[PDB]
Amino acid sequence: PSTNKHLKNNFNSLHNQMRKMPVSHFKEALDVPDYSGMRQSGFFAMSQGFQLNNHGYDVFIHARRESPQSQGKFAGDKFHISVLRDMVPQAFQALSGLLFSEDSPVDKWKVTDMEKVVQQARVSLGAQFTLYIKPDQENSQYSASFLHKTRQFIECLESRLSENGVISGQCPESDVHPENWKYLSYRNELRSGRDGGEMQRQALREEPFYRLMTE
Repeated sequence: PSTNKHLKNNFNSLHNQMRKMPVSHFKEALDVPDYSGMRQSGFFAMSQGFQLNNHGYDVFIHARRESPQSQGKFAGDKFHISVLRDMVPQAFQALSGLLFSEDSPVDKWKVTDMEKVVQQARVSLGAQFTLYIKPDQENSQYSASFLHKTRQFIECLESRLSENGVISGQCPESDVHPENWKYLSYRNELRSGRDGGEMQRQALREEPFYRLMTE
């Protein structure tokens, strides 16, 4: 059973299992680079077990856990965080403790390097952070506990940004999000494109992963 099919077949059950779990705690990493430090990554740097680099092919600074915590194969689920462009450094500082946390469910993420930007309004005026999520089990299926941890993490990011006074940016038309998410948005890259549209958004709202994160 594919990752997506497994979620679809067990939706209500997973949904009910998640509802009984306790608050997820994320120990915040203190010795972490600030936005400027991230840009200093170059060809290689390490921090809190995350390999860092910003050497060149794209407009982002990359972060990947050396010892991954999710053993399944990537199934396309990813999030974006949109804030005012000039607030990216502040937003990064507000979220670094969580992004580098030894308890974070995100093994891989990226943030736009504002100095490398050309005319990519999509990831500069919005969607400046990208979070990759992958099934935790070796069999590539999501466990209810991991889904809960992931939803709790995303809600933690939302709380942290609001608590720091960050203002939302331009949400990518390729993504979908409930009214209560002011900065976060979602899309599955295996079943959607970076080019938004009402058709795509209506299709994304039925993704079982998205439904488990919002309903």
